[PDB]
Amino acid sequence: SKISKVLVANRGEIAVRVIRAAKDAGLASVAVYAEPDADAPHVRLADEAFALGGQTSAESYLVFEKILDAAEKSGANAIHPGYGFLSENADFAQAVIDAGLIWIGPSPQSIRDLGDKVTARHIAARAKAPLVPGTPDPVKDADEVVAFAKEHGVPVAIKAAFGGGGRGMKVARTLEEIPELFESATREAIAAFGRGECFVERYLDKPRHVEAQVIADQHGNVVVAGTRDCSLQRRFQKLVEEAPAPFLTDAQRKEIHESAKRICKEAGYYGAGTVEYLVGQDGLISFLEVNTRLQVEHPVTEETSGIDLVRQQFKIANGEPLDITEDPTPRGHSFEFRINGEDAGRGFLPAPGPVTKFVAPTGPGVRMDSGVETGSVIGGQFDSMLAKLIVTGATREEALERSRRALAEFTVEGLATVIPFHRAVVSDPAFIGDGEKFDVHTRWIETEWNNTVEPFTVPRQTVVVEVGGRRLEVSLPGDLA
Amino acid sequence: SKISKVLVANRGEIAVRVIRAAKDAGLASVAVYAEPDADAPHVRLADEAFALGGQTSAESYLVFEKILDAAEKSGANAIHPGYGFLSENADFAQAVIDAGLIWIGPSPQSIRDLGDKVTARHIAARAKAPLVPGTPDPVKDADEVVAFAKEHGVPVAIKAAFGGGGRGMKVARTLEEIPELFESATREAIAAFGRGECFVERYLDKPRHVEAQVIADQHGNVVVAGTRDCSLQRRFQKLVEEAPAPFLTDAQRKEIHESAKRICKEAGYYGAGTVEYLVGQDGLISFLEVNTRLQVEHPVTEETSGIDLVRQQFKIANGEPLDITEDPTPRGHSFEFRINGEDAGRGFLPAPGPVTKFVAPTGPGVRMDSGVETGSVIGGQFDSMLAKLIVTGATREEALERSRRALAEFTVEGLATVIPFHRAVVSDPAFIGDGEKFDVHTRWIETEWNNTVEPFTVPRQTVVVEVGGRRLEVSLPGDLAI
Repeated sequence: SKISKVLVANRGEIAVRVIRAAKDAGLASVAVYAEPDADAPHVRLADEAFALGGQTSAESYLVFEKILDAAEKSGANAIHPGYGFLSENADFAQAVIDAGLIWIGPSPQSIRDLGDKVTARHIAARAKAPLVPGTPDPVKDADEVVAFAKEHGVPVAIKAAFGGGGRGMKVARTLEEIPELFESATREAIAAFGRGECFVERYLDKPRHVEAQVIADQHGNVVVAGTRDCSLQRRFQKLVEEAPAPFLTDAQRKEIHESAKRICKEAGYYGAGTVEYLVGQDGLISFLEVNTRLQVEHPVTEETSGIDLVRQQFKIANGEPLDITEDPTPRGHSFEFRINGEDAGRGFLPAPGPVTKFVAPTGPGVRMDSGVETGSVIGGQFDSMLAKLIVTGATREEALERSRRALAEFTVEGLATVIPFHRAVVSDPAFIGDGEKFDVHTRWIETEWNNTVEPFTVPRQTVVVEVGGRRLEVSLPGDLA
Repeated sequence: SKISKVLVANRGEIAVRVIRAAKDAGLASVAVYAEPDADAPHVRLADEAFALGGQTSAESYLVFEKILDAAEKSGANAIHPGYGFLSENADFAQAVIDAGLIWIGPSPQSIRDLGDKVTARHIAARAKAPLVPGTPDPVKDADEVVAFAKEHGVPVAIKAAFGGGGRGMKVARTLEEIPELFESATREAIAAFGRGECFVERYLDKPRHVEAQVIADQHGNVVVAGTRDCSLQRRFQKLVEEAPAPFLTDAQRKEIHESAKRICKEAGYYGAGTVEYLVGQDGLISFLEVNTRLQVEHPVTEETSGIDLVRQQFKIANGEPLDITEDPTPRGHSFEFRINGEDAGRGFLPAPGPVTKFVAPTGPGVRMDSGVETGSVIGGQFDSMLAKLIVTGATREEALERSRRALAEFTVEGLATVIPFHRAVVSDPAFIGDGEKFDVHTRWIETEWNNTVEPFTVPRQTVVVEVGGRRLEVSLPGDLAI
């Protein structure tokens, strides 16, 4: 009738964040591990861990019953998807009801609508959220795209409605691209998402990205923890983010903080998930995405507002009311740099290998949350992420000064990492903001920066045992002799 | 005056702190190092650093001519003294000022007028702060303690007249006893410092030690950046710290603020500072002692109020004021703990050594200072202290909930740590709280509490075994038959 043991269905950098929040909450806290990670810190930090096995995502985390058996064998009443693998799967979200489990996530039906960026964008307009207005109709055929390309004008997005991870994000810049990019995005969408939907809207010339985090309770209250900027991206992947809102007006800020509640309440929502927007080069704003999950870059919420979002989710699972109610007025500034195994000398190409040391700085203003530990080995079969570096001060440039010390101390040994680029954007003239304006935007990375970096130069065995008529599997090092 | 290259004339904890704070400001920073601590992170991080050729603090950091030769050979222009070696013998500051370097702090006279602990009461009374009764002169002879205790009734504490990193202390219960413990403390006193004086101010049954974290300005601004409570004490020494004072109303907190503003203005104080207080279980408050070079617990007092607590001195040297001009309100709650190499389960018998394992705290609500890294070795005559853990939440209990994981991930090996004891007090029903009160006080843990720690000081084989898909760690003798 209450939460007492909880399964954190995820690895690494979110895994230790959630398992730590469960340890602080005093819950029985359980992890799940793929075979290559059998020595990883994220598989060691939990109280209990269960094997998914296999070496690839299709063999491992994309497989459901391994979690449901870990649920039965632990007795865990509740599963938290974490992010990415399981947080919006409508069949798993009812399989948990067949299994008789609590669901830590969005409403099982609303998953069908919140994922459709057409009718969800109708909902955003209905909620009066900021938008570039685009077309109300999915593309009936390409000549409706050519009509929009004539009347509303190029550049026209041909972006997939169920796209993510940088997939299907494509834009046609000239009329010659429109047909072939619509075609190849359709041929992409039917492969990547099982569905053809994409929609037409004005592509913004030089936007930034901005987000907030939203929290509610089943009793019906809703509060918002903070607004933050995510502008550094490559191949549409996120590289660096900054918080609190550096440059928006109080009108736009207040709209973000109230519309977060509105787009909860009008959906009947009571969960969490980062809300995402872009800022135009002139200070226009457009809505973009209800990221209906924890992004790993949430943790500046503890330094600004104290809220444990996972513990508020536990309070919601208990049906407890919200406590943190009055404005946690934000102070200082913070950046998060994502630490990845990638060679900045050769276009940030990822590389496998061991890490001999992973230097997190010390002192005031610096925090680090990681899923990788000193002596790890890295490979591209899972996410390339290693850790999150969160660094903060009394002002944006003071946080960059503590960064200029901290990241020049921050070092990784044995493998390639992005720290050189983070140092560069910490130092070169374009990114320096005056306190109420800066010039940088998306696609700044593609051509507006200049790169100078030099590149980085036995099995297990199974023994079966029978116990009174049970078959039991036991796994052993192929090493005792 | 306007800084251009800073030398920090001290070892350990404060050198890493100053070098990082200076590199945050973008200021060139210089270190001097002894033979057994030349590998510390501060000497590594300093832009230039120079050898003393000594082994104990006496052959290494305590020599002025060697420090000034290093300051020449480095080209330093501004001096930071750090803490814990030369911080009270102000004739070192006389040597610095005679050498013409900039001083990153309050002037020599502002030190001398408060260097004897006798005069702390004098200027607290000039400020008309709340204060404990006591004589203005020190103990002149063994009849004074008896004459005072005759009617300012027993028991009586006996304190050293001089403060800092090492001073004598005793307590005597009735008139017949006091001279023996006075003369034994006097023999240690005359071994510690060049003046023979002791100081008396009765006794308290429930003394909490409390302080104001204070900043003051040559432009006459004051910012009381926070308040703290030290109620866990052992052998009359401090152990653990917090960012607010708990369980006190505004009518109590005002006394901690408003006595410090008056003394700072009449002493002409400038920059960051501190004022100590003694406080009771019953919520009495009185002034104790000013602190001008602080016990170093900067991060929470910085990060609650949004001020860099060193760079304001660089601004004042350039002649700029403090950025805050009105009293802050403590925002959230935070804890600080210092970990030492002591066999807590044996009575805290010291044991420094190698930090053969030293595993970083990470994640939500935590910060970390360390002077040392895995594979370093402690010099055989330094103090037992190692590193600091910093923790935060909205309130006490949330910061202790966080500490119960954060201090358990802080694996350290090769030398002792107080980690198990900090885990205990992080959990103890007396030191935790729902918010209204706590019972702990300076004599409580030593005269009444139960210390249950297991202290620090054929091979075993270790294997990972998994049953039913459940992971386990297993270890067994490495020398078994069969």
